[PDB]
Amino acid sequence: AAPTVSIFPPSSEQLTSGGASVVCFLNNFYPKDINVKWKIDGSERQNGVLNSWTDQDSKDSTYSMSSTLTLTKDEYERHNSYTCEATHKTSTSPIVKSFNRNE
Amino acid sequence: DIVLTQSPATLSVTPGDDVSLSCRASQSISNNLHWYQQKSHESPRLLIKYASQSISGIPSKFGRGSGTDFTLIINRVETEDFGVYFCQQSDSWPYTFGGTKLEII
Amino acid sequence: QVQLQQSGAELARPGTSVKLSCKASGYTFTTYWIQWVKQRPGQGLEWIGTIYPGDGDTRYTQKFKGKATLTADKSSSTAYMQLISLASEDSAVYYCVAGYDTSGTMGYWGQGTSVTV
Repeated sequence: AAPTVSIFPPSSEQLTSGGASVVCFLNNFYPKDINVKWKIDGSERQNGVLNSWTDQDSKDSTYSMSSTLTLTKDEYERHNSYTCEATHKTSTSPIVKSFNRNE
Repeated sequence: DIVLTQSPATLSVTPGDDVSLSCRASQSISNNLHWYQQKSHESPRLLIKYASQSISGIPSKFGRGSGTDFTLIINRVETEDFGVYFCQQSDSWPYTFGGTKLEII
Repeated sequence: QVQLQQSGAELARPGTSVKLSCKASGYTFTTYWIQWVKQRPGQGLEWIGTIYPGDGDTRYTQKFKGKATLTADKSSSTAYMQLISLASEDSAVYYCVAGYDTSGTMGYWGQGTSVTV
């Protein structure tokens, strides 16, 4: 199954506190071998990223994974484009979910 | 002490297929071996007590072995049958375990 | 029916001590062996020891000899495990169980106590 990917910008209160966490969810994918890549302004980013895979689901026999990119507000607002990319076995084109901080 | 070698370490199964999980004992333990299933974030569950005995409402597709060679049969693997399967011995006091991971293809 | 309830302190510092408890109900507390199983997060089971509360017969594995201390109170239907000299290797989920036909097997499970050192 091709992973359903959803990227989420930092919430309002988190930006009030002084941080910014870009969250990414990749649900309903099999096999469990999956690689998640963050792209800030088109360039790969691996620092501040923590990944968490679930065990195979008890109902549809699929996997899920959460990849979270943590940054300071100063680092978050000095860049614009954020991309979450999924390399999986279902396709040679990585599944891309990208958003611009402006919109 | 008693060592339980379990094979395979991980397995991929099509739903509706027979599977066997091998549990090998370094010493003869008669039938004093017991099979358990543990799912995600959950405590293990007793499947079949002894070499071959039915427990409550566990699926009726388990239980086999004696002596030093034991096998957990599963006749029709279903979607919920994912998880870690363990065998334990109750003969010697060490009370050892093993480990196998049943995944579904 | 049989039920087992465990509490634990669930939070401790390295070098200190903790005493987990296990209350049993639904059966005669002094007719079944009660055993404890350690499970590190995501790992497999690790046998710790067993207590017979009928006359307090302890038997441990060699790995948890001085770490775990198993006791049982006849009057309160409570089995206790004491973990001392806590290190980072003790952070796991601990189960207190007893079987229903073969006293050695685990048939009915407690809710578990997750400790963090």
